[PDB]
Amino acid sequence: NLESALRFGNPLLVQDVESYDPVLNPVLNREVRRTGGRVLITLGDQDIDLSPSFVIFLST
Amino acid sequence: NHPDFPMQIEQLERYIQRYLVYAILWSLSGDSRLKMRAELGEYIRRITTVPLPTAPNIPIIDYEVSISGEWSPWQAKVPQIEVETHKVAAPDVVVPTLDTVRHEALLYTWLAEHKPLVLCGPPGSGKTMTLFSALRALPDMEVVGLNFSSATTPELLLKTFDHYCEYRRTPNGVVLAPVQLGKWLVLFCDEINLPDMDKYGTQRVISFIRQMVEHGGFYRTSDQTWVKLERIQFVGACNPPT
Amino acid sequence: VYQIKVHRKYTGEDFDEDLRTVLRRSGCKNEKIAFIMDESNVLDSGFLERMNTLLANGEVPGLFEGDEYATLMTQCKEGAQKEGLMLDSHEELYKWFTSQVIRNLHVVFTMNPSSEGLKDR
Ligand SMILES: Nc1ncnc2c1ncn2[C@@H]1O[C@H](COP(=O)(O)OP(=O)(O)O)[C@@H](O)[C@H]1O
Repeated sequence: NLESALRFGNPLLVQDVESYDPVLNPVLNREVRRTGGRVLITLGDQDIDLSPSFVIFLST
Repeated sequence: NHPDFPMQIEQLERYIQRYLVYAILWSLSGDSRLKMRAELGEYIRRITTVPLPTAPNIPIIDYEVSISGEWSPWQAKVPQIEVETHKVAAPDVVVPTLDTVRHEALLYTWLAEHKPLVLCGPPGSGKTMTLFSALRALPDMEVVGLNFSSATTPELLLKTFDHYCEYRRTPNGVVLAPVQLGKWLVLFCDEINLPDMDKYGTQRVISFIRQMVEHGGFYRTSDQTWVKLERIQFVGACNPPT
Repeated sequence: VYQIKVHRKYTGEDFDEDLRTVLRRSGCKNEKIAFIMDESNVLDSGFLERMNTLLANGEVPGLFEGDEYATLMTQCKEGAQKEGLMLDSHEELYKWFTSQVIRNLHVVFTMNPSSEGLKDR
C-alpha cells in the first residue's frame, strides 16, 4: 500500500503506529534524490519514485 | 644458592615469623582498600608479639620480608627507569611503582603455585597491563586473552583449548596439554563477572572454570570422558560486582 | 559513510550480513569506513553485544565461519598480495585483517540524552 501511494501520489492514512516500522525513516526525513527528471527514495534495498501529490498521515 | 652457609635456626624463625605476619596482611586484607588494609595492620600490631618495623606512620604493608629475615621497605626495590622518547604512553611500557611492585610480588607468589586469581578493580587502574607485565616477566608462562561477554559460554573455552592445546592419551587417561612442550598456558579473562547468570542464578562459565580448577580437569562432550588438565592455569580480572 | 537500513523485519542475521559486508569493505579493501549507528537502528541487545566484541577486539570471530571464512581468506590473501605482504597460513592473514580493520574501521554511536538509558547502556 505504501508502494501504491508513492507511485500514484495518493494520500495514505495509518491508524496504528505504536509498532513503528522504520521503513518510513527516509520518507519522514524526505531523503529524496534528484537523478535526471526523476525523484527517488530508497526503501530497504529497493528504490521508489516519488509523486508530489503523495502525503502520509500517521495516527494513534 | 648458599651451599656453604645454609640458614641457621634463628634466621629461619625470624624470616618465617615476619613472612607469616606479611602473609596475613596480604591475604586477609588483600581484597580491600588501603584504609582497611591499614586498619588490619594496626589491629595486628596491637595483637601480635612478632617483631615489627618502627615506622611512625608507614604501615607494614609497605614493607616486605627479606631473605635475611629483615623488614625492608618496598621503595628500595622500586627502580627509577627512563623510557625512550618514542615509547612514551606506549601500551607495552610499564613504570614500576609501589602498587605495581607489590602486585608483581603477589602475582609471582600466586602464579608459582598456579592458583588462579582475579584482579578486581575499577576500570583502568592498571589491572590488565600490570598482569601482562608480570606474565611476560616470567619466561615459561605464555598468555592468551579471552574477552568474556554477557553471552559468554563454555564453548569459547573449548575453542581456546582446541586452538592452543591438544588431547593426548596417557596411562592415567586422556590429558589436555598445550601443543607447546614444557609451557604453562595462562587463560586471562578480562571480564570474568560480565557473563550473565541464568534464570536460576548460575553462570555456566564460572561453574566450568571452578569445575576444572578444583577437579583438575573437565568433560569432553564428544565421547563423554574425563579429561585431565596439565600445564593449564587461569587468571581472571573484573570490575567490582557493585 | 555507511548507515545500516533498519526496518521492522531487520532481524539479527541481516545486521550480521551487513557487518560482514563492512568488514570486507574495510580490511580486505584497505578502505577507511565510517560506521554510522543510532539506537533507533538497534532492536535487541545482540546488536550491542556484537559491537562490544568488535570494539574491544577489532573483530568478531562469530561472523566469519565455513565458506564465508574461506571467502574472507581469499579476499585477505589477494589484498595482502596487492599491498606487498606475502602470507600463507590462516592465522597470520587473520591477524593482518584484524590490524587493517583496527586501523581503518571507525564505529560511531549516536544516542539521545537519556541518563537512565545511559546507565542501561
Ligand atoms: N605502572 C604503570 N605503568 C604504565 N602505565 C600505567 C601503570 N599503571 C597504570 N597505567 C596506565 O593506566 C591504564 C590502565 O588501563 P588497563 O589496566 O588497560 O585497564 P583494564 O585493566 O580495565 O583493562 C593504562 O592505559 C596505563 O597507561
